[PDB]
Amino acid sequence: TIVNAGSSDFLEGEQVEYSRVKIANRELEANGKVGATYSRDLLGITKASL
Amino acid sequence: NVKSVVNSSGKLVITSRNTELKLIDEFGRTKESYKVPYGAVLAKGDGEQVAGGETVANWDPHTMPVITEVSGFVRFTDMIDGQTITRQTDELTGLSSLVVLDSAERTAGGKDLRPALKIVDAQGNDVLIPGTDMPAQYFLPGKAIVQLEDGVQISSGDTLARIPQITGGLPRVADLFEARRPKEPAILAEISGIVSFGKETKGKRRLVITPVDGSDPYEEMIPKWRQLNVFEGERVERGDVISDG
Repeated sequence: TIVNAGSSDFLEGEQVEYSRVKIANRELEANGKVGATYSRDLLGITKASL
Repeated sequence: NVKSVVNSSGKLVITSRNTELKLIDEFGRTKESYKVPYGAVLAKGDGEQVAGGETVANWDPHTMPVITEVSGFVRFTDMIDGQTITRQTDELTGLSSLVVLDSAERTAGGKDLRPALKIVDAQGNDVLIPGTDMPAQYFLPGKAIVQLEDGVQISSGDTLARIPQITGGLPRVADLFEARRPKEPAILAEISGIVSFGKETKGKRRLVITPVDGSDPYEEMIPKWRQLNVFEGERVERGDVISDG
C-alpha cells in the first residue's frame, strides 16, 4: 500500500503489487527522480489467491 | 535485556520486563533459556558457574511488585482520605494499612486527583533517581494495597506497592495460514517513547506515547477493563508488549 506517491503514478492509499512497485522504483532511480514509499500487507491464503 | 539492582540481602531484584536467562557451557553454546518476570530475586549473579538441579530465581506469581530503586523516606503525595484511598482494619491479623481504590470506586472528588508516593531523604528534599534528573515519584494505580504508612523508611528491593493479578491440531494450522485475528489480541507498543495517561471518561482509558527526541504526539484508546503491565514513568521500545495476550 502506498503512503507517499512521490513522483510515481500511484495514489495515496491504493493497493498494488509489490514487484510492480520494485520495478517502478528501479526505473525512477535511473532518471534522477523520487519513487513511492510503501508498506507491506499480510493476507490470508484465500484472500491472497482471489 | 536486564535492568536490576541489589537488595539488602545481596540478592538481585530485576526491574526490566524482557529479562532473559540462559545456560552457556564452557564450549559457548546455549542449552537452556528461561524468561524472568518483573521483580524476581536471583540466587546467583550473571556469569557465576552453577551446578545442576539448583534454583536460581524466585518470584511472586500472584502479585506484581512495584519496587523502588532508591532508599529513603516515603511521603504520600496527593493523599486525601475519602476521595483517593480507604482505611481498612482487619479483624484477624491486625496488620493492615491503606487500600487504594480506583475511579470506578471513588467519587468525582478523586477523579481530578492522582494519589502517588514520592521518595525523599532525611533532609526532606527529592532523591533524584541516579543517572536521571526527574524526581522519584510513582503514581499508585487502583486496587493497590499500601502496606507501609507515612514515615516508614524503605530501601531497594522492598515491595513499595503490590498489585494483585489455544486450539491445536489442524484448525490451528488453518487459522495460522488464514491470518485470523485472535479473539483478545495482545496490545503492542505502536511507537517508542515515554508513556502517560489521559481522561478515562465513559468506558475507555487513553494512553499517550511521546518520543523523547521525535514527533511528540501519539495516543491510543484502551478498553479500561484490560490489565496493563506497564507504568506511567517508563519509556518503552517500539514493538514492546503493553498488554499481555
